[PDB]
This record gives sequence, structure tokens and C-alpha cells, in this order.
Amino acid sequence: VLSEGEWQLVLHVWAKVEADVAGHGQDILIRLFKSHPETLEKFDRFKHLKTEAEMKASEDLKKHGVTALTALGAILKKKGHHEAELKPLAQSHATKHKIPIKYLEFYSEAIIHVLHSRHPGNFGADAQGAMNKALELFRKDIAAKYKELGYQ
Ligand code: HEM
Repeated sequence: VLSEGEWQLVLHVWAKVEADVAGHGQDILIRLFKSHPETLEKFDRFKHLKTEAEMKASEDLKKHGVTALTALGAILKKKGHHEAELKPLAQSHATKHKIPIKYLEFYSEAIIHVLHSRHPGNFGADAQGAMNKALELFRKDIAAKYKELGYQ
């Protein structure tokens, strides 16, 4: 359980991301894809992208980034009581898209790296710790649903 102060830190910085959801989304997906090339293969839509310049030039990649960050935003703003938002996403990711939990760990790392690049002054160590806790709780809850559905 995050404290109310921890949730404040998380949502304070999230409100900043929301100034440019598209840019954040591109930066996060590109970081994910470059740091963890196996992740790019899960996306039929994007596996044609072979360079960072091509990734940055993809309007469709930017669209998916906005989709994913907008869903994450909705979950964060539920502060832990996120079960209705999280449940559909766990299902689709386990059953349809077939994303390992470990990939969700890589995605969290990419989020944190970006947030630190774009918001140093609203993302010091306390806010980093808080965000990490939030993203861990997300992954914990996703994992529990994965276990229920038999996804490994
Ligand atoms: C913060 C973590 C994540 C969020 C919030 C998120 C959110 C979303 C949302 C909202 C969609 C569209 C609705 C759906 O199908 O459920 C989606 C689709 C998708 N997600 Fe994620 N996702 C996350 C992590 C990942 C990761 C780590 C991968 C792959 C490594 C992944 C692969 C996909 C794919 C393949 C689709 C289908 C997109 C398409 O081909 O049209 N997701 N995700």
C-alpha cells in the first residue's frame, strides 16, 4: 500500500507527463525497444522498425504510446483501488498479446528513465521511490491475474 504522500508524488509528476502524453509515449516505447529488442517483436505493427529514427518517425508508434500512457494514467489516478481498470488489461495482455511479466518490468524501467529525463525537478529520489512503488503494485496485481489465467 502506498501512502497518501506517495500517491501525491506519483500524481504530481504524472500531471506533468500529461502536458505531452504523445512525446512521453514515444520516448518510453523507443527506450523499451532499444534496451529490450525482444519487446519490439510482440508488436506486429512495429517489428518493421529497425532504427531509432524510424521509430521516432512512426505516427502509428506515437498513437500506441498515447493509448498505453492514457490507460496507465487512469490506473494511477485510482491510487491502488484500480481493480476494474487493471482487470481488462491483464486479460488482454496475458491471453491476446502474450506479454511476459518480465516485459512489464522493462516497461516500468523505461517509464522511470524517461520521467527522470523530462522532469528532474518534479522527479527527485522521493518521487522516484513513490513511482517505483506504484509501478510495482501495478505489476503485482497484473501478475496475480496472470497466475489465475495460467499465464507464464
Ligand atoms: C504500463 C504498461 C502497459 C500499459 C498501460 C499498456 C496498455 C495497453 C493498452 C491500453 C492497449 C490497448 C488495449 C488492449 O489491448 O488491452 C495495449 C495494447 C497492446 N499492448 Fe500494452 N500496455 C502496457 C505494457 C505492454 C508491454 C510491456 C507490451 C509489449 C512488450 C505490450 C504490448 C501491447 C500490444 C502488442 C498491444 C496490442 C497493440 C496492437 O498491436 O494493436 N503492452 N496495451
